[PDB]
Amino acid sequence: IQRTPKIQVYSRHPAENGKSNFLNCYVSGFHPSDIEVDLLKNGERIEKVEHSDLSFSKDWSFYLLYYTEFTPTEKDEYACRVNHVTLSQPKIVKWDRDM
Amino acid sequence: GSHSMRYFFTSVSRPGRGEPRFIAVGYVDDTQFVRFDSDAASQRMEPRAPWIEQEGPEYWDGETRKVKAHSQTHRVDLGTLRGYYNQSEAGSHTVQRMYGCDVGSDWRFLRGYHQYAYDGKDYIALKEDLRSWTAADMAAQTTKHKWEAAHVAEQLRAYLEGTCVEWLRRYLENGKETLQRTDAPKTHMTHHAEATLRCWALSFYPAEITLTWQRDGEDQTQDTELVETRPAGDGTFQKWAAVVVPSGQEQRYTCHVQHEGLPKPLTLRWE
Amino acid sequence: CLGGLLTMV
Ligand SMILES: [Cl-]
Repeated sequence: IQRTPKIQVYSRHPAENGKSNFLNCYVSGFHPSDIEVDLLKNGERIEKVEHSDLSFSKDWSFYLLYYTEFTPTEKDEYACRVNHVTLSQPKIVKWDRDM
Repeated sequence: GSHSMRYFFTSVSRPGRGEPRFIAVGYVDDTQFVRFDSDAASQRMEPRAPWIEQEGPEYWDGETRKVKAHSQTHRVDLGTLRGYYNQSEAGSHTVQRMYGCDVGSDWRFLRGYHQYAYDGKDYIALKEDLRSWTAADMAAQTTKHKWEAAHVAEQLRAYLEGTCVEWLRRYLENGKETLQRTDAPKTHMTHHAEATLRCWALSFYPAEITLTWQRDGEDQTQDTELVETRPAGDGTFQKWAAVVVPSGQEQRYTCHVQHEGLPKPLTLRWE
Repeated sequence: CLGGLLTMV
């Protein structure tokens, strides 16, 4: 009765070094709705993170957007860290602007 | 274009840790416009779109009264279902309800729906005729008979065909700039060394889109990696499709983008 | 606008 989250980490707008933007982590297709999502800057949890109101798809599975304002640079790394009952350990998905 | 108004209710039990957390959100098409969270301090239905802020105090007071009562009934449902399924009182469980109406390009009623799920699985659903119910199992047959005897379908049908259509049309008018808009996708391609070709569509609205890859004009359906359409956070959507290509054979591949906002479908090539 | 009808399974 459990469904594992799909995870996508990405910016709202094409990334340009030194220009403000938003870093997104979109989790979808999961059940139950209980989920832990953190945005990381160079391996450390970002404090001011917001998220959308819980909603769900035609198949009843849930989706949520977590987001934070950020200014990308050449060397700072960003990631989304997700824990859920379907996971043995937290899954970390690194932001890849060149994807 | 066709349009929809939909509400999504989620309630999750947490025995020992107080009453269940109830969340409701309303959408017109792919645009969220209201929300309620039982844990939040306001204890009120709240606006999530610019065009709903127009609504006066009577609207927010009425929606708040109704949403709170809905939160109470789904709390009772969680107890009822735990009982129907002889489940423990200690476990956390979920109920979900979704309902709404669709109008055609003429803005007249097209269809209505009202569906319920327990622990993420179909429980009971109103049929398209808006007169009969589909029960998933034995437990749901009890609810089905209960709602038939109480003539729930007839009362819901009056909402789905009348009130739901009335307010959907009102919202479409009031939120014309947001709701009756089409943002054509902004597209590009990336190449990663066999090689990966990835076709991108950004900043589009509504969310419905088709991304396809073709090799020498043949659909590569079984070989295309397609991600779930995702929100940009600014009211638009993004999506990509990728194919693993024999190194040196990129010229044979074309990406095709179909979206309501495009005067004509787009073709992308790795050049 | 929300449905105003209260129902319980
Ligand atoms: Cl921005």
